[PDB]
Amino acid sequence: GVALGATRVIYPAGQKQEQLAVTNNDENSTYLIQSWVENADGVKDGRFIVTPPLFAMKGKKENTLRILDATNNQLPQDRESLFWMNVKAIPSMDKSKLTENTLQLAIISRIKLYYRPAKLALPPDQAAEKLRFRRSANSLTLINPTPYYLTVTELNAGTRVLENALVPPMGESTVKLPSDAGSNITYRTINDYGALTPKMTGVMEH
Amino acid sequence: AETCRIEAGDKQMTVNMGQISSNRFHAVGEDSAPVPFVIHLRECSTVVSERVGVAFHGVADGKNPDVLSVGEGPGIATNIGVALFDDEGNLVPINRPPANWKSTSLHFIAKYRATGRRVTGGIANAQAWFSLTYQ
Repeated sequence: GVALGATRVIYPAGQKQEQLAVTNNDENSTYLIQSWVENADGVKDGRFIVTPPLFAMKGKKENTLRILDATNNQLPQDRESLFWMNVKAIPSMDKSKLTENTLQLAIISRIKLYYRPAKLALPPDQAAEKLRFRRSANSLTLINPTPYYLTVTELNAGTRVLENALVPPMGESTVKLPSDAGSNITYRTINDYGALTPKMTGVMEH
Repeated sequence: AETCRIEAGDKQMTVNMGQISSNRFHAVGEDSAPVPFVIHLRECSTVVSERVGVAFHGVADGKNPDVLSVGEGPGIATNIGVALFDDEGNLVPINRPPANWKSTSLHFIAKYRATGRRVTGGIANAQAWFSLTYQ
């Protein structure tokens, strides 16, 4: 079966292209691999080009997808922009047509593509600690004052686990607070390398 | 971290749906026998597999946007689609935003669902894309 080498792509502004590994570990399988980029709404977006857009992987091998910036430098320079990298694996093996009806599947893996401006002052590995919280009776708002998207997870209020949240740069995201939510907030994030960051204590706004 | 290596039932990722007996459907919404299938998420950290949303995409039946179309044409069955369910009997409508559950094996059920009053027999194939959206 097919896997990708990363669960997100950080695209550094100014690079002509960014690489993403795609692998098949099965000698006895052949796949067609089709790749494209979508905007945050999931709409195919030509502002990034993927090469090769369509190719065959026969058996056990690794290949490299190249994601090319075609934004003409029009994206914001003070914060990340969110796109989605899509990699479809089409099983391309010589099956035999049965008398049976079939439901035929193909697989698409979708990972975040963060376009990251150059020369941001705050380091990425200091962004998670800057998250702040605003609390009402029935909701919790997450406040991200950094230029980076924060993927907030294992968000706890007391013993009550809350929904995960993607908090946009210099923006906010709100989740529901169940009745039994406690006052001590903790959270983690998923970092540039797909790893969970240390448990942090939530700090209230102002 | 790597994404999950996705594998289905057979290497061709084909789910055998059986044969249509058109006279067994008597009302819109009636379902045929359950066809279980499993999608495995292999060789990835639980950090990753616990944080993936899934969706099924395809051409919807013209009368029921929640189920897959079996197409149209000579010798093609009419007034049924392919409905998808999670392992708790809940319908998974196609073409919806990624959905989460709470393991590295996702168990689903496919059934033929009557979308029209008078079902006719014939070939009843469907196609879908299973999308995994990683946090």
